[PDB]
Formats: sequence, C-alpha cells, structure tokens
Amino acid sequence: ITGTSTVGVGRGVLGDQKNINTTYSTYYYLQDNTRGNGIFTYDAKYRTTLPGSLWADADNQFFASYDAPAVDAHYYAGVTYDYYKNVHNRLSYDGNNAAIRSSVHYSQGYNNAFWNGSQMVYGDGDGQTFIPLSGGIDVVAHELTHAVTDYTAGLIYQNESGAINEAISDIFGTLVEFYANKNPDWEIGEDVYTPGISGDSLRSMSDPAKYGDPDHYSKRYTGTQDNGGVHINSGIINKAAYLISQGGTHYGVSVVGIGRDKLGKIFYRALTQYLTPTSNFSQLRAAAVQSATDLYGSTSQEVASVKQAFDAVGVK
Ligand SMILES: CC(C)C[C@H](NP(=O)(O)CNC(=O)OCc1ccccc1)C(=O)NCN
Ligand SMILES: [Ca+2]
Ligand SMILES: [Ca+2]
Ligand SMILES: [Ca+2]
Ligand SMILES: [Ca+2]
Ligand SMILES: [Zn+2]
Repeated sequence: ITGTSTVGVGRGVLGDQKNINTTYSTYYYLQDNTRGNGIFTYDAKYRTTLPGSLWADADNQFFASYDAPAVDAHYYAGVTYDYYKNVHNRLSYDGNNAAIRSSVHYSQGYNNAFWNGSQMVYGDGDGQTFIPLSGGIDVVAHELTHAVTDYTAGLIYQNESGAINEAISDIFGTLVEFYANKNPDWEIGEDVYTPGISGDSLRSMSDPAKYGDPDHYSKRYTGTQDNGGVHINSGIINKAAYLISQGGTHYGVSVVGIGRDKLGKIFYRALTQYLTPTSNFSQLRAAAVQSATDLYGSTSQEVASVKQAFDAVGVK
C-alpha cells in the first residue's frame, strides 16, 4: 500500500518485545519499506486461501496473542533479508529486491511452514507438536532460503537434489540464527517445537541421528516417503556442513573446522554458481570443493576440510 513508513512495537510468539517496520495509511500495516521492495505480512485467518489480507492494525501496537505470529514472521523476514544482503551481497530472494510476502495463521492446527512458489506460509501448530512456527528464526530463514534456492540452483524437490535443497535451507536457517545471535545452535526448530518437552528439536545438524536421520551416506533412505526422504537424507549434508564449520572426528575421519562464515561463503557460492536442478550429493561435493578453491586456493585448509567432511559422511 502507499503510505508513510512507521515503527510499531509488539511481542512475538515467545513473549519478547521487538520493534517492527510498518506503513501508515489509515491503518498501520505490516509493510516494511526499509528493505528492498518491501516485506509484507498477511493474515490467513485460519483458512487456506492465500495470501489473505495484508495485516492491518489500528494503533501500531502488536501485543495481542493473535498478533504474535505476525510480529515474528515480519521481523525475522527482515533479519533474513539483512543476512543475505550484508553477508552475501544478495538483494532479496531473486537478487533484484523482490517483495517478500508471508502469511500467518494458515489453516487450523497446522504443524508446518512452507514456501508455496511465491510466498512464505506459517501454521500456528496444534499447541503440542508446534507453537506458531514463525517464532523460530531458523524456521523463517529456512523458508526464505527455499525461495533463494528456487531462483538459483533450482534443486528439484525429490531424492538427492531435494535433500540438498533441504540441507541448504537448514544450513542458512542456522547461519541466520547465528547472525542474530540469540540462543544460536545447530538444531532446527527448537524454539517452536514441542512446548511440553525441553531440549529437543525437529532435526539436529550436529548429530542428525539423535532424531533418526542419517549421518552417513551408507544410512541413506531409499524409499518414496517424504519425496524420497528430503527431510531425512538432508542429515547427511547437514552433518558435512556442521563438520566443515566446527570440525570433529566422525566414523574415524577427522575434519578441521574452518568456522561458520567460511562455511556460508562456500555453500552460498556452490548454490549460486555450480549447483543445478538435478545435482546429486557427489555433485554437491564437487561444487563445494570448487567453491572453496575459488575462495581460498587449491592448497588451502578450507579445501582440505571440505574434502574431509564429505569423506566423513561417505560422499565421494
Ligand atoms: C523448518 C521446519 C519447521 C519446516 C519445514 N517445512 P518445509 O521444508 O519448508 C516444507 N516445504 C515443502 O514441502 O515444500 C514443497 C512445496 C512446494 C510448493 C508448494 C508447497 C510446498 C520442515 O522441515 N517440514 C517438515 N517437518
Ligand atoms: Ca494494535
Ligand atoms: Ca536456538
Ligand atoms: Ca536452531
Ligand atoms: Ca520442545
Ligand atoms: Zn524445507
């Protein structure tokens, strides 16, 4: 909408207060004009029609319980935009400052979030498996990263290319969580998953097997559920990424960690310069090796550590 840029205040899903960028034109809208061609947050009103209504508020204060998922979807989309711009010199998901749109209050009891090809969508959860999913900064960044992948490598959402697609979203979701620096970890979704159980998460990158996911190519899932295991076999790549950054000895193979920033540079370059829609795990290894070579040199520790990490997870 046309209006003037304003700053509202509200509370997110976890009860924390934050300022948000809004737009005033009769109402205050969840429309942040400070980033690209805007960040826009919509109310899906418990239905499945998308996007729903651009979020309108009478007083620019967002402290109602119903407001909380919108506050966080809007704010964390801004953090994710800032990460891509400031760290990777990427302007929104398309590289051209495309408007970023999210809908909250999608459906009833909906234990998931997704990118639908055009926008982000967040359920409220059923209150037992999830609380509203935009409360997780890693979740929000996972979703926006699907848009980045779709505009760049274009990894098809099936089998190994789809597991790479998933891992890219977990990797950058985690790197955004570290960028914001509030309780960062190598776990996925912990802030919104299972409110009645402390210390768990949907997936672990540091130890995927904690939640049943493979941590070695020999343990990969080969069936048809979950689009050929895209959220399962992502553990193999998540583990490799974790090892590149943090190091470790895994199935007897030692990896010297090179840190999160270099992990992010290597994988961002692989995603945007070398991967293709049908890349498999072996092709990802080659893309990561080439990316590290471009950035750090063929004889660098960074290249050596990429090779060790893929060796450790059984990907040649
Ligand atoms: C981080 C988690 C809390 C949420 C995450 N959800 P996701 O992996 O973005 C689902 N996307 C999808 O199916 O895209 C496929 C698709 C394509 C077009 C239209 C609709 C759907 C997940 O791990 N969900 C499984 N628990
Ligand atoms: Ca209000
Ligand atoms: Ca965390
Ligand atoms: Ca996390
Ligand atoms: Ca929990
Ligand atoms: Zn995903």
